[PDB]
Amino acid sequence: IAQARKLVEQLKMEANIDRIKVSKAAADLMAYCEAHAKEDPLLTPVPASENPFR
Amino acid sequence: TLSAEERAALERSKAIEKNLKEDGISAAKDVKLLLLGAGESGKSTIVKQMKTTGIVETHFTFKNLHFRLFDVGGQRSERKKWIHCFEDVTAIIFCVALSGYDQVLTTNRMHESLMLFDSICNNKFFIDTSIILFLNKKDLFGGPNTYEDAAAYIQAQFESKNRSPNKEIYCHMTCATDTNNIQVVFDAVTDIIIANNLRGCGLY
Amino acid sequence: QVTLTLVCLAGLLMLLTVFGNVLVIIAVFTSRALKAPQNLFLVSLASADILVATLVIPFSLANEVMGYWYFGKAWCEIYLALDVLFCTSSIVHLCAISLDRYWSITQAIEYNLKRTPRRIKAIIITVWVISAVISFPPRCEINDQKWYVISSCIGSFFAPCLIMILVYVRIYQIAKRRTGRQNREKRFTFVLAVVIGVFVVCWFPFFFTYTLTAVGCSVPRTLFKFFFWFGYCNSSLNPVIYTIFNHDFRRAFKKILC
Amino acid sequence: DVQLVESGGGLVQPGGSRKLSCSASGFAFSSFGMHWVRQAPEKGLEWVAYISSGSGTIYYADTVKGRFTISRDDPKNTLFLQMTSLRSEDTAMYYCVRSIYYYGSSPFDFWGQGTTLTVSDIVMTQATSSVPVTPGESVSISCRSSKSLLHSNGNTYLYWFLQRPGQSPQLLIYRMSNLASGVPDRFSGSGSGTAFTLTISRLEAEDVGVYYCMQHLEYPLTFGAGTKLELK
Amino acid sequence: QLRQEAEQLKNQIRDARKACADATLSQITNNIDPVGRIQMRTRRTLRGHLAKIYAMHWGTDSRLLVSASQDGKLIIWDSYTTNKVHAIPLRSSWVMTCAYAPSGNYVACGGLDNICSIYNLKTREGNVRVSRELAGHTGYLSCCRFLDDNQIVTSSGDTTCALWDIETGQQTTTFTGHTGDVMSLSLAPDTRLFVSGACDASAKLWDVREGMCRQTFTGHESDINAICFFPNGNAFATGSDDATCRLFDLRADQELMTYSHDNIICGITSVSFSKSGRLLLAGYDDFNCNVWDALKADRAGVLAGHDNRVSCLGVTDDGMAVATGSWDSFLKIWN
Ligand SMILES: c1ccc2c(Nc3ccncc3)cncc2c1
Repeated sequence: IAQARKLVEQLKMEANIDRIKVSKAAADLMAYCEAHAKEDPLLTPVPASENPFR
Repeated sequence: TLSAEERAALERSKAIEKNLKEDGISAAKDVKLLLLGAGESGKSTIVKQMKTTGIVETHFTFKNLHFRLFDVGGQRSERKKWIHCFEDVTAIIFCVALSGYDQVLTTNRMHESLMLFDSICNNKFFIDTSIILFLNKKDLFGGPNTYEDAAAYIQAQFESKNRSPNKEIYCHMTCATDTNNIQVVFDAVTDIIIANNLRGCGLY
Repeated sequence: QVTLTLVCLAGLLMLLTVFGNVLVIIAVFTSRALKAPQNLFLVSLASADILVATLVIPFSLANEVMGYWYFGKAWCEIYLALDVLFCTSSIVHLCAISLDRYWSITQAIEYNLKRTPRRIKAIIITVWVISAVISFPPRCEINDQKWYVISSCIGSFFAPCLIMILVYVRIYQIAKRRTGRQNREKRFTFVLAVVIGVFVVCWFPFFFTYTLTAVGCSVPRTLFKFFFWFGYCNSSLNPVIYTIFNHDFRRAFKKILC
Repeated sequence: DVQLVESGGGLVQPGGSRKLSCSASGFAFSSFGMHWVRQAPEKGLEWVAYISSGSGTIYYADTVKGRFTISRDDPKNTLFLQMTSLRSEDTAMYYCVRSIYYYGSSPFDFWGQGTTLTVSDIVMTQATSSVPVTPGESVSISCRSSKSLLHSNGNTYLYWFLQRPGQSPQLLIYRMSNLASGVPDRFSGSGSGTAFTLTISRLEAEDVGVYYCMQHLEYPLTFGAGTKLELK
Repeated sequence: QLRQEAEQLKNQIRDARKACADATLSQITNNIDPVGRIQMRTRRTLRGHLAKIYAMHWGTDSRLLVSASQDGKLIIWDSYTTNKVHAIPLRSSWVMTCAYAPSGNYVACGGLDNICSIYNLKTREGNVRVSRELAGHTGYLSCCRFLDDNQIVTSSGDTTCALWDIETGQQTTTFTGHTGDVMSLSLAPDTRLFVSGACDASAKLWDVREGMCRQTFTGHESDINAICFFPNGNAFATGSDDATCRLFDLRADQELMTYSHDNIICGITSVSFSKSGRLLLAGYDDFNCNVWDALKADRAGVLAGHDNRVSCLGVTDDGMAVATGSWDSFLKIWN
């Protein structure tokens, strides 16, 4: 009885989203990835110095 | 070349290696069993003969064996997600009630128990862990339609669900008013250990 | 020439041991599910046979081509003693593994409670001690006496071989009584046949001659060296016979190699 | 509550022997390394002995090695120091110290009371033995090491201890960058691999006891001379 | 009639989602050069456990990591030197989660006890002690994370997410808007909001302050087994039981691009991003792990050194190493 009411209320709540463009999201992800790419040791291997694992 | 502090830290880390190794050694002599079945199909009475809200670890001993019987009845979730958690179990005690074809719980309880037994016996994790069927509650149980022949047919129907040559199902029949359900489990576990040691020898 | 080729063959044998047993050593320790207290036996056995190769197979090659040793008898005495020690360690390790398997099939629960790495290490220590105590006490001709030879033959091969035969016959009959059925029957009878037969064909001809020439004049012409090298071939084949039929060992071997 | 209490508070004839037993109840005794720290009628502080968590790692001060033997038992949570061949210089009041060694742990957390008794090696110095300073003013205490105390692992095994007048000392700073549990935030230490300095901002009338510095690179542990603070 | 209204709402929300799907993250990043093949070697192996391990979590210092096994043990490994700081013995062995608090003082664990035992690591007594035991769940407790030194978030097999409170032990909030089970959750760098997985092939965006799911993502197929935000907390890569890692968006409210390879048909059990976010390491039900370029959707170096299913992995806070733990009871540090 009330389960359907809760579900439709939740759907109504989820429907109201600003919903930015997917292109802007991709641009933001690329910008974050490239801006912090220099600081990533997984992405760019570091020498024996500044690498605590040896 | 380790410092005075890091040498003591390594000494501590190596001293809690020994404690962990001893804990693991002392937790391998015992034998683990996983208790499963239909909805209250003789589970409670059998557990009583052997001796929160999730597992119930009955912790008993018999003839120097240490049985750790894990009862999973409080788990209302899917069995798939936590069934691999019991992969390294010695045997699964499958409790089934003979007075189940009369009841319906659409499909009768016998059909549901049989299908669930098939699903458990054909799980990829339990392809080598044996099943101990307890055909309990046989007093209310009563081709030929006599007690013994129908009971043997039910035993055969349950036992036919395995399809591996290294997996053995042990069956037993009880009135739920006896003290033999520890001896049967002990004998079955001895047979399981014997088979496991045989397959460890390399000769099947 | 004739001699050099022989050495090449022995070298191959060398590599095989130095390969296979090391595989065993890097299969027992690296794997987790395989690390049971019962496996340590095999480890020691593997270790033992590794040693024997790297310690007597070259020197044994130095013999039978030169009239005598290439140095003094002081090294020769310890070389013979160490050869006896390692071969006896291998044979009695096979006997100890067989007894472990017997006590693991019969009276399973009592031994399972008694099966701890402490006890396994104790048995490894005692088999090494018994091999040493029946090894060290007495050209570089093989040890030929009237009393030590018979005792060594009895207590190094004949007793372990008899224990092996009895244990594996008992396990064979237990497995037969306990039993897709025909396939498993053929499988385990084949495994038992391989184990006991390879052990016998590798060692029994040698000890049988060494005890016959001990108290008899029927000395083999030139196949005594062949029996000696089949005795070494047992050490070569040990890291496969006792491990190829174990599923976990097969998985470890395949993962490490391929 | 957590505390360590001592037993053998008695006079000892020169050239004799005794046994000091200390009992601890608050913590898990079996999981702590234990030390012993001497004193004198003078302000001197000096290391004595050490026993590890498993009692398998024993060290001593090289000035007395072979005269004190250390032990401990877990069933009674009691640490023993058997004193043999007592000289005149052995007079002190012996502190018992707990110290657990793991990454991020703070050794020398708690110092129990002590029984007063009556009858290379890294060296640290503290030139400013007396610093008469009024409350409310920042105070600087400097300790100097003879050997570079910055290990290659990135830590600097320096310890700064405070002692209230007539009380057991409590650890103030460990590795000159971390404050012990319960130490006021106003305390702050730092320094290079050779010189060490505290910055006690907002000095109060409670922060008056004498300060000691300790190196911990090597178990031949050496304390530094105290820098008593007065109200002049 | 409410079912029809819900169906209409689903249709309109999916139409709105499609209306904002001009790019698929593969039409973009063509000008971006591909990452070179990442070669990763087992720098350190942590061979202390004795059974399957189901979780591990890095401390804030990126040097200590806590792992839960079926031996019944939590172990706090010193990652840099492979040392065991703490060996916490659990009351009940069946544990399937871990959580190392942002402060190194608190740890959590519990998988089938319905309770997340909270252990205190900095105690005057010097031994690790169970600081709390939170009992409000009726199913297996799949995952738990720490927001602060108290106030943890847990997800359990009873289709609920808790947001416990350590000091009181009571349900501060409850997240009951979930149709299926939940298997793993991930909290943002700013703990204002988190997301939780499912067994109905969905992921929900829970708000910690006010208990509700602001967004739902049902584009996935079979199951969810792990979640992890993109650093900056805008795109959580999801696990999978059908070998299909995907990363959605908190703002676009839709899947960006699926990561799949016809070679491997298995089930992810753990996903964690790299520090910068280029890598999307995922541990498969394929006896190994994998490295996915988070922007080119391509593959990278395969990290295979394990003997059983890889159950957990986490990239350090500073993004130096990526330790993985599998059922072979071996935690391997990868750099
Ligand atoms: C007992 C056991 C081994 C012996 C031996 N060891 C080898 C080595 C290679 N082949 C055959 C026998 C040599 N001599 C006497 C022995 C007595």
